[PDB]
Amino acid sequence: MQLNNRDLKSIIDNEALAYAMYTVENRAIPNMIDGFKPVQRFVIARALDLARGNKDKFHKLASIAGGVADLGYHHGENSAQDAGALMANTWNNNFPLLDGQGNFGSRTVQKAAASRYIFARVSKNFYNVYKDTEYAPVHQDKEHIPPAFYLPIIPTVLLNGVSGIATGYATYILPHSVSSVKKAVLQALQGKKVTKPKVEFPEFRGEVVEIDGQYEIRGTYKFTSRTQMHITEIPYKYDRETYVSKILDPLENKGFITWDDACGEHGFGFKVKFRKEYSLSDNEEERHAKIMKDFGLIERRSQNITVINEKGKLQVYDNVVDLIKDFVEVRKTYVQKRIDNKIKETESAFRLAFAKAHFIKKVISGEIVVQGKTRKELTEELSKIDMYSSYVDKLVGMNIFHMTSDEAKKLAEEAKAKKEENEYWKTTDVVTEYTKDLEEIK
Amino acid sequence: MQLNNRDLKSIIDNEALAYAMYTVENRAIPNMIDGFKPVQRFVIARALDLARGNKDKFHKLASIAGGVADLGYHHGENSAQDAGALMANTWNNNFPLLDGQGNFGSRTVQKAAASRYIFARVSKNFYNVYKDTEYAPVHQDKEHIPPAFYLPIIPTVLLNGVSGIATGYATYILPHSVSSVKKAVLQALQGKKVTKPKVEFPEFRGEVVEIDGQYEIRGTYKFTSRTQMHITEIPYKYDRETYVSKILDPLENKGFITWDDACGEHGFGFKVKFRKEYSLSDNEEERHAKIMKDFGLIERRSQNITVINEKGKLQVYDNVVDLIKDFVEVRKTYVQKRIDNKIKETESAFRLAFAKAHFIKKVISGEIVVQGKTRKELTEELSKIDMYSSYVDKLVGMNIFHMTSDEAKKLAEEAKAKKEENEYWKTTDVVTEYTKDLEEIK
Amino acid sequence: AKVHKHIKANLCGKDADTTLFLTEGDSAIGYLIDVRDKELHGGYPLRGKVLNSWGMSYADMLKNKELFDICAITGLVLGEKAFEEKEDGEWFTFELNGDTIIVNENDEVQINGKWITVGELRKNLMKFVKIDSSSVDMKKYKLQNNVRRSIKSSSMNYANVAIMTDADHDGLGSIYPSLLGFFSNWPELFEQGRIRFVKTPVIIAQVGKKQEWFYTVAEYESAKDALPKHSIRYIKGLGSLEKSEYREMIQNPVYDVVKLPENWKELFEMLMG
Amino acid sequence: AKVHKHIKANLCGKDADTTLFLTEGDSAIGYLIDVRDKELHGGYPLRGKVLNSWGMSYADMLKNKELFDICAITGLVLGEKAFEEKEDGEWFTFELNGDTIIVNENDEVQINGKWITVGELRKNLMKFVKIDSSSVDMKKYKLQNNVRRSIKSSSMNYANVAIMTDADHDGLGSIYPSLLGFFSNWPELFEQGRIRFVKTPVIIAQVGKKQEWFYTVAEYESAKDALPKHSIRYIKGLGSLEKSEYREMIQNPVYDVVKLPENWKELFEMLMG
DNA sequence: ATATATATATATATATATATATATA
DNA sequence: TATATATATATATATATATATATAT
Repeated sequence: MQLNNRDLKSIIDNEALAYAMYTVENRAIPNMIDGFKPVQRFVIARALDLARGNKDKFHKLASIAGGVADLGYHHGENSAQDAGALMANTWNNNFPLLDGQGNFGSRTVQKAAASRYIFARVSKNFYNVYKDTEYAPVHQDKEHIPPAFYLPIIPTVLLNGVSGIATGYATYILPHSVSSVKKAVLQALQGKKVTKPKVEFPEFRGEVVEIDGQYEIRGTYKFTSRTQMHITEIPYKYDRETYVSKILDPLENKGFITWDDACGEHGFGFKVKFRKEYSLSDNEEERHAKIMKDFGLIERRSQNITVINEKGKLQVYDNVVDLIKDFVEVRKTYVQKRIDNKIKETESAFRLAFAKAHFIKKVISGEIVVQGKTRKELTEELSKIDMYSSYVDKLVGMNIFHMTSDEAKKLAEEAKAKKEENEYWKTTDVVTEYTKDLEEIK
Repeated sequence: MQLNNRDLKSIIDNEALAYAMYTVENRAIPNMIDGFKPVQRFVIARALDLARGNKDKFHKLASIAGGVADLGYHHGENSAQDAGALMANTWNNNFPLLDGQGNFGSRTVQKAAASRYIFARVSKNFYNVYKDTEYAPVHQDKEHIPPAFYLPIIPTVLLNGVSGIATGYATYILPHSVSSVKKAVLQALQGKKVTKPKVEFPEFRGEVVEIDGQYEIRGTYKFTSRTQMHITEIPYKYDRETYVSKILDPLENKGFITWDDACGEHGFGFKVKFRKEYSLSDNEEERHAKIMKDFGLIERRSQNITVINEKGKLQVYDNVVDLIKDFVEVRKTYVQKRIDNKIKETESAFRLAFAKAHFIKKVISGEIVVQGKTRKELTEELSKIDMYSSYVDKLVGMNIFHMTSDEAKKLAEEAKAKKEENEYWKTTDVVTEYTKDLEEIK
Repeated sequence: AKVHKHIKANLCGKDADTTLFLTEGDSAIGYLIDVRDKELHGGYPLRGKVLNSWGMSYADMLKNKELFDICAITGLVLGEKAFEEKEDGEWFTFELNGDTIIVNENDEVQINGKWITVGELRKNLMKFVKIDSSSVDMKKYKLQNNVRRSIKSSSMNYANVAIMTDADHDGLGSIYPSLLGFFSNWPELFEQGRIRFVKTPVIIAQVGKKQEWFYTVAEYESAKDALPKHSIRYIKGLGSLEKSEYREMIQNPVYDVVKLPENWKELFEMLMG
Repeated sequence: AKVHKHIKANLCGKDADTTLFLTEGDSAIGYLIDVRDKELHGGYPLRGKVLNSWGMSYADMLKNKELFDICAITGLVLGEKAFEEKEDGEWFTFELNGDTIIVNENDEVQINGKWITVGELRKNLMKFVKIDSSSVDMKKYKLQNNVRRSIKSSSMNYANVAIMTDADHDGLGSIYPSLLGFFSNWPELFEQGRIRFVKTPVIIAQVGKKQEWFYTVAEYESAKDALPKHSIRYIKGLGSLEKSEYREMIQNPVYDVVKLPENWKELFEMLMG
């Protein structure tokens, strides 16, 4: 029986230092590298677990969200359901990481079906841009089966567009076009001046202009008569449920306009006819300004880049350029790590293939006789030769057809191919490889 | 554009017919063969899915219950949680099929811990009896991944002890000893007269007797003075929560007795002090009857064998003897099916091994030279000889060390072993195989 | 007034073959917006469960928001006939596909999935036999499911109503029997085959680049052997339907047109009561 | 009266070191029944989080079932001293483990996990220095955690009270500090360290056939490599323990004997809110 | 043409038996 | 008095690419 004398201050400190670990694995701040909030990281890891065997199979969203609790996600399965539902569509993401089969929503109506009906899988975008996932850092919490963060080759934190409001901190990033982000990353890699990546919202036909840092996200319209106008786009912040109930409802309530729906397969649409009681300014600029202000067609968005570095700390950036630079640096280090491990692995593979080719050549010629040598009497004989130091377990134990004439040459060809691969991996740097992985995004 | 003419009768009847298929997978009536209610079958199938790899790994009960919805279980996860919790203990089961790691309850307190804390896995009992699973019938519903029923060698429906009440039907079976059930099965299999298997409850120290068909389940007790007795067992229907609050508490309220708890590792116990108010009968039999009636030591249980038979219908049996007889008949059918398929499988295996041994013995002497030819050249050449018809992909394609002298005999040894296995599986009947499987239920 | 979640069709309220879709849930209404014919098809989402309404008490069941919105959209009002039929005039008989059918000069005939006026059929070089009204068998006329009286004046905003529910929500409570019980307040809709039900396929089989839809599991089980190599998807709800399949099912719909039996007033009590 | 869920001890209410276990959940109480000894260890299960007990009327706390049963079992009553200490007498000072210790003739000394009377120590041939009461440092006397006064008369049924809760509920809700806030109404329990809290191991490592218990993750990570081939299991709660480990933890317990700081009243209005 | 989307053959890391040493009541 | 692993060892099988090919753009 031990009688320790822990004080109440230690009790309070230790109890508080578990709500400071229960609200940090659920911090709605995207990681700098993979752009994943922890719930999205768990969903992606679960969808990668389910994608083993058939990458193209669509798994139920209920299954994907129910399997996250076994990977170390200590929050509800509804959170994983909603993360997958918002992650598996195309209207909300420039570069969606999950594919979708079912009704995942649209810009018009932004709610997915029940998680039991909609199916999802990791898209070709994920496998295209998320590489070196075997070198991703292991989490400090050993119950966190997914890594500390994944390793995309471009800062996916900008592509899809994040918005996280937490206690004491808030992040807000606008979706950037994939091509501009790729070009900025290439410029940072080579060492050139990085041009500001342009903001491009997914499935948005309007226009975005940068003024004083703030972004004017403006809808577009076209006039068909003196009193008939056609709204052919609205700002990305709207959906038909809230556009009608915030802008068009008061307008038709005051008798200004009469409108009918024109939505469809081509986004939004609202044909509008004005009334006499709604005065139209004769000046073109005044009319355009009052239409833009009256119809909610202009929204201003301010970017607040609050992300979590590779060190696990909270970092705030003024402009996305330095985000690109630091991400390029850390991903450059990880590509170097991949370079080194691949160098050693291809060297070992080349040595093994060379030993295999030599053994096949000698047994075809007849130098090494495998006839009438039992099992633990030829193995130690092979162990004597230097080339077969630790390869005998794999050298005698390979199939018989390797000893024919056709596959004897095929083994030497693979030996030379592995030697060439080793030379390639030991000649290039991070610049060359991080570049080569960059032209395989489109 | 079609226009069918449903008449609100094909609507109402189909709506009621869909509520039928939803209640034939939730009826609390065990299948006569495997003794499984559908929820228990889904739990067992899920725990078998998780037991791939490490069979001894304890999986969380929350994981086991959450994985049943993907196997075709359309009811809640709490149902699977409770089914696993009740299956995985030893107090409630004479022959448990799920193992346990944690607080799964006891007879004293019949409540298991939270499903997130307790772990479970399929026990060695399941693999002992539940065999021929590859020959279990495929369910008519293609979303029912578990089979129609499993195939234990003994009627597990009697061992653990089932109790369910359905819509217009109710089942009630008493837990039978594994040894008596196995002996009855052997008697039925060999054609002898079947003795009624005796009823024993798991972790029960009392006695059970049979009069007028009903079972008198009595708890034992012992006296130590004229007013002091030690209750050393109570009927299986009680727990310390209800035995104290339904017998001992009323007797305390009436002032008859004063008692103290004695429940321990061994089981139940309640030492009782008798007061002057509690009248003591001079006659020993009158005193014993008064004790057995006042203290709730007597429980009478009536057996109502309502079991879903092989055809999928509801069959009510008069006595467990006929259940064992019909079960032995249908399991005889399935053991014969296994015998036939194993005959056809081991014949092909024997001929493949014989072809392998012949090829090795020929290439030892150089009859089939592998050097100087191509893989496509050798495959066609080997396809010419009669014994190498579908084995060429497995004949040239087996490892090199087979062409030694020691491993050239381990192939002939396996050929002889497969010939012996063919003899054993083609000269024996369902009787012998069912007998052999019955002698491994220790 | 204006119903919020309702999606008004362009021709709604006119003399056009409009349709209203009482889709289950608010998620599929977006797919409807994407795929609907803007001129004809309307729409309204049902975000709940059994709507009761068999207990009557018009005021009590007008408390439900969904029922009130449906009444506002469709133009239906409880206790009043949905539409007034044309006055009886001259009766005519013709041999339609070898079947003798007795009609009147102002009914509509369902031919090949389309409803054609009596005058149009007369103008289409079809023989018509004039028969005195007293010599017309009303019992035979009422039994003809391919003949419906032409509407003289209608307060209905939509010419049809198409229910649209999930296959997983059948038997375990639903809105289809509940919507049927609500729509029974105007039997004239069923007499003309107005209230319908879009048959969502239960199994969608992808035979290569083509698709075959099976509306019952038994149909697929019987037809799977003759099918070529294919992969199937269990469509347990409208949410599991892709937008292309949703459009193929909206633009080419198959309707289980509910017909009231001789005892509809009694058949709705055994389920809801 | 009597408490239903309470499990009495044989010597409860007598002069013995009987303990009452406030298990979280009704499941762990069965393991307690199986592994406890009948003489000393009692027991009572707590199902959920006990309601806050800070800044509330005595009637309000007496409404709660769990708090009322705690008061009934422990012999404790709100607003009244838990026990009355012996009258102060002659003061004696000795040197224990090279440290000067000042006690009375009726005090308890905590040596090797056991409380030994002053009279027993005097009978153990240990030198005692008689010191006048006016020349005794009370501040140093009250700062010794291994010295406590012997109780003359006590209304407490159990000598000690042990808390036993799940390890995944320490911040994701709270059951432990709420119990501490309730027990704070009798500070004399803490001044002698009556209120305790057993340490359920966080990681149980099976080194072959033996077992090693790690009470924090950091200790296991530090000792992970020095350990031999072993398997571990995260003990996320009491229900995750087997009966043998429960017995090894009850019969050989380690106690976080909580101590009230100089401003515990102010510190309790931090997590309560 | 332009990927690209499917079908198809290959090494390899599990799941399953495959043999057989290790020990608690 | 048996136990129980238990540790290499096979194995066959379910994978994660590599690549041939019909294909829409």
